[PDB]
Amino acid sequence: PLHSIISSTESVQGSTSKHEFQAETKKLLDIVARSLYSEKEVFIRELISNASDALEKLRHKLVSDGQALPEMEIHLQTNAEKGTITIQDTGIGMTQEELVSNLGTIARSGSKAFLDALQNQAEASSKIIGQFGVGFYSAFMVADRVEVYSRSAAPGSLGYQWLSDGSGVFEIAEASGVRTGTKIIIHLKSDCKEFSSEARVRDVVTKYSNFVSFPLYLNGRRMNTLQAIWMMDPKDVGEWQHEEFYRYVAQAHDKPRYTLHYKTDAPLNIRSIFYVPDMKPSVALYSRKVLIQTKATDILPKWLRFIRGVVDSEDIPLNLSRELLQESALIRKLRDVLQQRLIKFFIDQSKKDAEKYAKFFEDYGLFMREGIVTATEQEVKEDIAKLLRYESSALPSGQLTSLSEYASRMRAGTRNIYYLCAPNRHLAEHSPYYEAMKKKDTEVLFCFEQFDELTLLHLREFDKKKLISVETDIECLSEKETEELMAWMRNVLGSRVTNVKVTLRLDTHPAMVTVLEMGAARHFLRMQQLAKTQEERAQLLQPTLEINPRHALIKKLNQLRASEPGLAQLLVDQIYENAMIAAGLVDDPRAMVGRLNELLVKALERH
Amino acid sequence: PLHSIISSTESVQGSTSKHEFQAETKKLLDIVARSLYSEKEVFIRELISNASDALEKLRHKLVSDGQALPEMEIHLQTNAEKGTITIQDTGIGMTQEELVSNLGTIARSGSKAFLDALQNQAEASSKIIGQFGVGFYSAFMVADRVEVYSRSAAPGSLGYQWLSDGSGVFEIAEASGVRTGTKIIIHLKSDCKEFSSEARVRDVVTKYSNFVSFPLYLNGRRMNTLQAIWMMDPKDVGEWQHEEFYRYVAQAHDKPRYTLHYKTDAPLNIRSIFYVPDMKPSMFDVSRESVALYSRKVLIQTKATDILPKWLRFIRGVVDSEDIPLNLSRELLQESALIRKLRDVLQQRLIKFFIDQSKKDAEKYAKFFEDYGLFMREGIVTATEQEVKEDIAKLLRYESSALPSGQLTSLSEYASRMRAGTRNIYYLCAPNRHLAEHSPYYEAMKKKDTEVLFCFEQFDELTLLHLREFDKKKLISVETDIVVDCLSEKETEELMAWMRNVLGSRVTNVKVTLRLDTHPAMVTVLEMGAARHFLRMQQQEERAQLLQPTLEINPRHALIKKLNQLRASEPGLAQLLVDQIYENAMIAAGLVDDPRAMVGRLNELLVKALERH
Ligand SMILES: Nc1ncnc2c1ncn2[C@@H]1O[C@H](COP(=O)(O)OP(=O)(O)O)[C@@H](O)[C@H]1O
Ligand SMILES: Nc1ncnc2c1ncn2[C@@H]1O[C@H](COP(=O)(O)OP(=O)(O)O)[C@@H](O)[C@H]1O
Ligand code: BEF
Ligand code: BEF
Ligand SMILES: [K+]
Ligand SMILES: [K+]
Ligand SMILES: [Mg+2]
Ligand SMILES: [Mg+2]
Repeated sequence: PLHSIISSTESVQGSTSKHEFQAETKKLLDIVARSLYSEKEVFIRELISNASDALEKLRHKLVSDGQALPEMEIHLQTNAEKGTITIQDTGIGMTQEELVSNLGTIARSGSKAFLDALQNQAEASSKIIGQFGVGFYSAFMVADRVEVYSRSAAPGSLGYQWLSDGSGVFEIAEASGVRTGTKIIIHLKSDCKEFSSEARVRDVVTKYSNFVSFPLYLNGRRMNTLQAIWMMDPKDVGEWQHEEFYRYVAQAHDKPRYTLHYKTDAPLNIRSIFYVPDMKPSVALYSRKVLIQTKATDILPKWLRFIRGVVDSEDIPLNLSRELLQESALIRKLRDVLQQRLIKFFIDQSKKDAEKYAKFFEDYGLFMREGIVTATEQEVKEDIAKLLRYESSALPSGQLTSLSEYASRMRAGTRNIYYLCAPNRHLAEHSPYYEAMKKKDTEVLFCFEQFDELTLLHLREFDKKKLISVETDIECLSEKETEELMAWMRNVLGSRVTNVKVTLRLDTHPAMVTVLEMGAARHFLRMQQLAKTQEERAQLLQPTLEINPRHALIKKLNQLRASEPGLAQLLVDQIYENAMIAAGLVDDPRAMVGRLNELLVKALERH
Repeated sequence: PLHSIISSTESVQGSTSKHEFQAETKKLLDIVARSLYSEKEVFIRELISNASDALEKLRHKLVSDGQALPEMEIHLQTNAEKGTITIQDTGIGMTQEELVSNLGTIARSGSKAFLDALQNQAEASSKIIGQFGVGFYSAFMVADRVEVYSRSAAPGSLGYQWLSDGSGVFEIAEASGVRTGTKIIIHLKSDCKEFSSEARVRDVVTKYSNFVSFPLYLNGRRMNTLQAIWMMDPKDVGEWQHEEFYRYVAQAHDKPRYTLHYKTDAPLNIRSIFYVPDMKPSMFDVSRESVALYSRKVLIQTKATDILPKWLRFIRGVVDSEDIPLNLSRELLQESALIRKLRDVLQQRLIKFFIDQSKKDAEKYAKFFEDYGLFMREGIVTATEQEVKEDIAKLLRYESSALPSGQLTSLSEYASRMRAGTRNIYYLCAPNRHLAEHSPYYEAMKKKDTEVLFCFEQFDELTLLHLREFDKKKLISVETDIVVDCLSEKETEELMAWMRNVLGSRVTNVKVTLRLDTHPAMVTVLEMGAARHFLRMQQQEERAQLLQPTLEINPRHALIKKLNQLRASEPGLAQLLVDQIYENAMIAAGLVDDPRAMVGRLNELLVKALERH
């Protein structure tokens, strides 16, 4: 049962001390270089972020002083022979005291102090990336020594020399000839020589620092060519740049069928763009124009992973390793806002273009169905349910109707939605269960796509209306001649056809097959891959065949019954298969090829 | 315009000055309590791990001298009305000096010192979890006031008081009435009061701390119920015990049909167990987008990023590994160099395990392949390395025409009895073996005498194309082999060219075939495997311009012989049967996609075919 020793017998009887928490660097450097960042090559990304922050600070200072704006760029150099990578910027610069304060202290960031000493939050607060003060020390996991050439931009400041080796001790000195800005020299480790190649650095910049506000040069060439098209006015940016941007973030070659540029910032300063791929069967998270994660399976729901684009926000909380704070107290609100906006955007797409949405729905229908089944809160399913499209029995085939518009013509007296899950419309329009509903003027929705039954059962409600399935409710031949025509038909097709009746709704089809077990009809369709032997499928399904006396084939069978008994049996077996093919019960007519070939040879014997 | 500002004009001018790296206490605490752990619920997990480490230290200390071992017990106490949670253990305990050295100094812990003091790294090195020294500070995320009582288990130690509000300043005093072990009092924040409920603590602990090496009690109630059966000898754990552990990780009420208890040490300290569910996987579940990572019996909750191969997502289990590196947030280092070796090693072991099961119980493996065979097909298609493709190919099972029905053969044994004179493997796709025997492709293939594989499941044909090679033998389908490799000439030639006149909009070239015996016609495609896949998933004039169907007829067949008199007796009916013959050959290829109009033309043809009877 319960056995606990919890008690409050402890008492305070000593003298209290007052001393600060101790904080050394021997273990902090080891943690940063061994157990801080999940992946190795993020160190030059952090260096580029620091350079961009310095350039932004210098630009703010220059525009505050109201003077000219000189050149400001980030230059990347990599010597393959020397095995070193050089990054140099022309930012504000750092003095002796500034170097000691920032570089020599763990987590002490001058960017945060600059932000606190800004007091406007509109000029350059959003462009400052550095917030933790540990970005620079990421270079110690790949370098045995780091050389920094930093000089402040003040009119009279002198350069300084900074040395370190990652062992918790740094030897700062004085340097001459250092130009304005900061120059960092990194000597790669023996095991980390892979960063000495230009291609790797180019890949890193394209992955992470491809949207830096300032020009970036690697060995003297500029390759950004992407000025953060999501940060400007959606009206200003054209549709031509959307295709090029989509092909980059999604790593695809097709075009986006839809373009949603969301910029309204209710919960957070969200600047996101969403694309829908054309290729029918993933969003890259950004923060202050710096990539966070390529996959980002948290900001968006799983069922919305089919879209592509980026989500950039300048106020989301980031982890120490510059990764998203998963499932934070505020991130969950972002997912609901993004899901609601995308759902609303999709609804507006259907109204403005029904045909385009129908093509879109038939391409990503499984994604919408996946969300409803996997959704937890009921009202969330209602918004996704509005995206579903179904064809009703009261409207001609080929046009899809939404669930919301289905209730528009629904009677006030009726309170439950009727849906039928069938492989195709031919079986649904002829099933006796639908005929029971067809007696009244009510309409029933038809579900054809796979997993529709699971989605409808999981949804269980729409617009305060209970979801209930129909299955859970429960010129012409003479009459005398047609009577014995079926009697012989049930002999040859006793195992397959349960019974044959009279049909007056066949314009040009000699027969149709109809089923009373649409639930088991999908079982018949699902057995087209495993164990579809002819001698077995008849018993598991047991369908009924309907024929019309107004067709030539049915009329012709009267004389062939007695004149050519051998041909009569084969022809009836052929016409029964044709009904299944027309009704869609068989995925492919491969089995009927064997008997059809042997039928035509004797059908033209006199010819 | 290549311009750069990189140069070497910089040079040293002055002399170096002695300096040492420093750290900001307030910023470090703020970062730890605000931007270190994604989940605010992991502070109790970190404190439980610390308590377990302390208990392990006490156990090692009291077995080193070989005296009586005291009881091991850990308490998780929560007060809803007070909004506080109490964590008490019976660990080694900390004196004032130990408290100021460990608690008062950021990132340094006695666990690393204890590990270095082992001098053996064989007794308690596998049970120590704390390695970063910042686990305790995770409590400040939800606590604005931390009260700690601790005292060492030394013979004559005294209790102490430890208070900290997370502001970087902590006060230490001497406390009376404290017993052996460390007791921690956490005062929850106003906005972080959700952790004051029993259910929250219970579900977080069951998420993170199921397999603690020592008993854990929530308000005096034991809540472990598991003993981490993946640690001891695999023969020690029984078959029934596997099911009990299966019901937790798999979150299902069924039983595992397979069990792979993997314990290797040469490439990595791996103690992993994998279960194969006995139930058929759900189609909806398969279309949606596995194993649980464990380190020192502590969950890493890194199920994402596919640590396990995607085609192996159908198995459930845990992968315990103590030598893997973790970041500060106690999470897996994503895209690490060492973690990629874990995926390759596990994949090879799982592939070998499935091969052994097939050789052990062939009948049982046949049912397993009929259920989870789609995963193997997907993996070969999605594989980026060629060598990986053949390894998964051993798990594929097919039946050939040589042996009777009911027995399945692997790709490896197929080449054993295959003739060594050709570097080709022949496979045929058909819904049934019976249909495969009577397929036109097999009939034309009967000229040669080689065994041919039969593919029945979906996407099986695409798997062979992606594999493209097995044991240095090419994979060529029957239809591919045909294209690459009585009626007189005068009567056949005029009919052969006449068909192209009416079938020009559908077919391109028609040739004579001497291999077909009981099939009027057949169609060959240069790349039929891609053609079938193109018209199946992604999907007449719009397709005939790219498909290029190379139809070919058999002069020996009666239908082709009958076309000679039919073309002359009534021109108006000959083209209808030719279209039907072309349609029949199209169906046998599997390239038919819209058979809605096929029945309409077929039924209409029979109207005037024999109406004079
Ligand atoms: N290239 C540079 N030019 C000027 N200052 C820099 C440069 N790189 C880093 N710094 C300074 O070093 C400090 C610490 O940066 P770092 O440790 O990389 O993390 P963070 O950028 O988050 O502060 C920052 O406050 C920044 O001002
Ligand atoms: N419940 C506890 N009992 C005894 N010692 C503890 C307890 N919790 C923490 N400690 C001590 O505090 C030190 C630092 O712990 P922590 O900051 O959690 O980092 P780590 O998890 O790496 O030990 C450890 O050396 C450990 O001895
Ligand atoms: F660049 Be630091 F990690 F904020
Ligand atoms: F548990 Be500590 F972060 F090593
Ligand atoms: K710093
Ligand atoms: K500590
Ligand atoms: Mg930074
Ligand atoms: Mg800890």
